[PDB]
Amino acid sequence: NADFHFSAIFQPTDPHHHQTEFAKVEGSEKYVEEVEVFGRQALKVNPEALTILAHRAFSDVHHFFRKDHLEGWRRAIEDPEASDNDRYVATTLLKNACIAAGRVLPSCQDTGTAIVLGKRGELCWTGGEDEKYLSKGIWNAYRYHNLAYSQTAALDMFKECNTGDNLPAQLDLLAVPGSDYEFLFIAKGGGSANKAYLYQETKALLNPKSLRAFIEEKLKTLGTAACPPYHIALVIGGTSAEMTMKTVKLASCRYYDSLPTTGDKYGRAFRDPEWEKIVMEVAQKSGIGAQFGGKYFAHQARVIRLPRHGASCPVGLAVSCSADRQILAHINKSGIYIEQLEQNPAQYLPTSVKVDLKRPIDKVRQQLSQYPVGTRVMLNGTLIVARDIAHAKIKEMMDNGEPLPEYMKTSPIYYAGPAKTPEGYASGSFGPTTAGRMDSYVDLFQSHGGSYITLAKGNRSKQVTDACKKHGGFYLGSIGGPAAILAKDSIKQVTCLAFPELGMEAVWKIEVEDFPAFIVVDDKGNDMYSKTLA
Amino acid sequence: DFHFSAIFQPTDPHHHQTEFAKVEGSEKYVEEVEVFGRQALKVNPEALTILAHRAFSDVHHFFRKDHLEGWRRAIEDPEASDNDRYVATTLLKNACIAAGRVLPSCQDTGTAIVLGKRGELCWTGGEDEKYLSKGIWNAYRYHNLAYSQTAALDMFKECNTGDNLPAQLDLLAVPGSDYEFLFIAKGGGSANKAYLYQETKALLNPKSLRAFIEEKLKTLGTAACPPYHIALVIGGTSAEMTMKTVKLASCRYYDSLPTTGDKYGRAFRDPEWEKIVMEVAQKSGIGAQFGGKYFAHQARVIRLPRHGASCPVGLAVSCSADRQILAHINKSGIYIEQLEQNPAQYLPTSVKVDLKRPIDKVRQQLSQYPVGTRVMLNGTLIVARDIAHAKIKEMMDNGEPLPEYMKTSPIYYAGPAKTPEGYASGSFGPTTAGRMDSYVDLFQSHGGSYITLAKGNRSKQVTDACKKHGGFYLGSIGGPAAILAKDSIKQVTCLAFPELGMEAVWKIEVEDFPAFIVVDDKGNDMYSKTLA
Ligand SMILES: O=C(O)/C=C/C(=O)O
Ligand code: SF4
Ligand code: SF4
Repeated sequence: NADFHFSAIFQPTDPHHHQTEFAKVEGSEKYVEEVEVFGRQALKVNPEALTILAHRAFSDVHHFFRKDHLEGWRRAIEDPEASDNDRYVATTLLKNACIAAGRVLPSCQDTGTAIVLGKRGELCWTGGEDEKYLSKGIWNAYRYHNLAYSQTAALDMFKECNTGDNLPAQLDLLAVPGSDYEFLFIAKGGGSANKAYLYQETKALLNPKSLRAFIEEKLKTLGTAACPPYHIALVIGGTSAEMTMKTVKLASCRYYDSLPTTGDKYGRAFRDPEWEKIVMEVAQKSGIGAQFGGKYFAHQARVIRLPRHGASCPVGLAVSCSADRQILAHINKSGIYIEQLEQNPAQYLPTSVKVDLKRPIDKVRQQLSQYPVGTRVMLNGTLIVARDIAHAKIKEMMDNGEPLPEYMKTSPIYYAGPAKTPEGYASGSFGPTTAGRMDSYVDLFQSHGGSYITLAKGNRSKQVTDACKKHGGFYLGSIGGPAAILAKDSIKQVTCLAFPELGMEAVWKIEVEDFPAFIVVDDKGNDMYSKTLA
Repeated sequence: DFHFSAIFQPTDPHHHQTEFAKVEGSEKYVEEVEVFGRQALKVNPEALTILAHRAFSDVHHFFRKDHLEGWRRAIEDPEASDNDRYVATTLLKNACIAAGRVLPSCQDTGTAIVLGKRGELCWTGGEDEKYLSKGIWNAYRYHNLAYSQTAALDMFKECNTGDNLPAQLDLLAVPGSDYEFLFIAKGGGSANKAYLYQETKALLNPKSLRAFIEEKLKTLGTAACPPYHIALVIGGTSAEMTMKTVKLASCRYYDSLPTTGDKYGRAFRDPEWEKIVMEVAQKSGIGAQFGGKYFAHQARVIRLPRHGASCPVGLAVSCSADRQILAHINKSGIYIEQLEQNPAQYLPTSVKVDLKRPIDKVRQQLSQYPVGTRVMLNGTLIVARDIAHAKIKEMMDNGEPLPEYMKTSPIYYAGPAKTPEGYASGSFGPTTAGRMDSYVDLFQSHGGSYITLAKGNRSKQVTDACKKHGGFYLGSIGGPAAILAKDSIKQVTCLAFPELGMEAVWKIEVEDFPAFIVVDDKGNDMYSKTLA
């Protein structure tokens, strides 16, 4: 008991998040009861309060965003240095927030995995069944709202099925001092969750030349498949891999913003605003921008430097996609407090080649070949919808003798999946999905008469541009993210066509009007991303 | 239509299959009480200090049964190569020196990792992290361990903490009144072999997955001191949830999980693919660091639920310094997992090289032998690792010449633990060679680093520099840090950068140092058959 000083790794100057605006659930003070046991102050919390909080959290988060997420779209619209595509995407996204704020449609069709970061106090007593009540609140949120069941169960190593409730949830409940119960609810979409990268580097990385080249290199690997502008988060170091990958996501959700900006002899975590700006240079000098070239590739950056083993240096990269969905909350003696989000997003709000898709496919391919890559396109016609699990069955068909089905050859293939349908609505949120995940099917399906035109979001591999030039194909790129405004304004009629047992991932025929898209990969060999990402 | 199903449903959550020993006189730190009809437990927070102290002390000297049962199996198996028996015997012998409680099992005493599960009605005062850190502080300060943590004064300026703090303190909230623990001393090498891959649906088929495992296992190489406890996790709710699950699988925390999934997407062990990984490991021929069958002790494959668009896969290993201890505090006191106190019950050609000659006279002798030749070094070694190279390259990048100590003796990539009383040195095992690969061609172009001594395979950029500059890379046995200090290392002297802890520059006098020629001056590599 001498030269010992304890210093926690994370020492935030606002641990209880006072800078965040909270709203109180009306009549929630009845779910708590202050008691005194062995001289210490405790809080008997009704476990039903965990169900109600998760319900309101995972409901109101799919319709609203924080200020700094909307302040990044408006900045992308008003900044002169933003490309004409930067303003177009940011306006289309900011408009999608207004349609989503109407509480009828979710902000994105990928309602995301239910993630809960709970911190139960030493003297906060709920009965122990915290997970069951929290899961019931998530179960209530996705069953009684126009959300989507996104979780895939594993019956064995390969046989899979959907759960039908967007469960199970990531329930990481921590033990903390005190008697209060603090939360951070996250609905992390699949695309952003897939752009969480772990690199195991060495001491040779720790110098301003190498680290900058590392950032230049790794930021391009994120690409546009996670619907930029991103909230880029970067963590250098850590006590373990999982501690690094957990810290980078909390940085993306902006949980560690109140951390100090200087380290010490005790190895405390700290934000580095110097290199937060250096990260903003790489993002803005990349020219990748808002999905289609420009300056605003990232809303903002968060860089956290952690302690590390003398032999270890794990670094973590992750982003928060355009569907920035996180909510802070806490339960105390005063009741249930939940973070307020911007209810009115319109206050942040201040040439196209009409393509007919009702013509023969080869007559539509001829029209698209008349224009170079980067051409703004407005689709009007029929689209076939199919994604990963639908593709997995058609290749399984062709691997046994069955031919490529006819519906793949008639209309452009729209890599997407619909959310649940509201009452009196033509469809729920029906935004595009990551294109690069179905890259392995392009050359095969094109060799059998179909998939000549594909419609999705995100850059694709070189194997697709090669397959498109050979078979005379195209890859159309929709605006990734605006799933709500595409459902209300653009999508007019939806009809399940094949594999109805697959839920949202079935084969759908949809009639579409005024669908924004860009020609990024043509039948000649050009790619709109080869300048920014290759 | 709501049914709650937790992701992890272990059939032995409290780890009854693990044998626990009670700290004598620990029942005074607990008191069973009854509050609002439910049973609670007042735990003195000083009990957290004693448990963490005892845990991080006895874990550097003893191992579990299945870790020692894997070395004995590697010695007795007929299909094991003569090198498989040699490494497993040298490691198993190293445990006997370490079981003496004077020397740690490995020079890398590892990062202090604690997975605590405090019950809803387990009361400690809230200072669990402080008291757990004090117990870790006592363990590494009052024992012959090593301070492995590096603080960050800014983005690049660094310094050591001098106490092996901070610790990874992951305290979870669980029902009940008990406080259950898992103490881990994760070494650097095994912690650097934690890999996160973002894969797709196209991976989920027996053809792709088997070849995927074949592909990624080669990346582990021998740089993490095999035989490994290979762990593989397919799926997860997030990257961090996957990387957490794979490490617990490496520490064998999820062994009591079911073996079948259900419509609720519960986690489960896949014994079918646990063997498939063991086939690839045994059919790889990489073996115990130098070719053979026993590349891995055992495998653990866990299949998690996943997003319909996500498929995170996790790869991690537990190195030869497999250090984990389970514990729990209840009304009866402090119970801590028993490790094998007597490891000897699991226990059933060299080119003598003089290193006292001029360096070029020692390089000439090594060129007479092919790769894979067993060598016994006898002479002087210069010790330098990651931070020393970063400072010496900084010297040569500003005008200062390559220092004299780099050019005189073979470069020993290692770092010593603290020295016991009346001892020549503490544990002084080798370190991962691949981390100093970026300095070979530079240092060899300026007259030094012609002979390097470490463990683990290196990149092709080093084999080119060795053939070009006429150099060698000697491969020590990775892991036996205690038996190398007692038997092989006879005299140690700090040479430069004494503020760097283990990563300082050391001059050591060495006798009978086992090593293997893996990279010669011709372009050959003994791992090109197994790892390329
Ligand atoms: O595992 C390593 O390579 C590091 C060993 C050390 O701390 O010297
Ligand atoms: S906005 Fe894009 S990245 Fe985010 S969840 Fe929706 S589709 Fe995925
Ligand atoms: S046994 Fe090898 S990998 Fe494990 S800590 Fe020691 S040196 Fe590192």
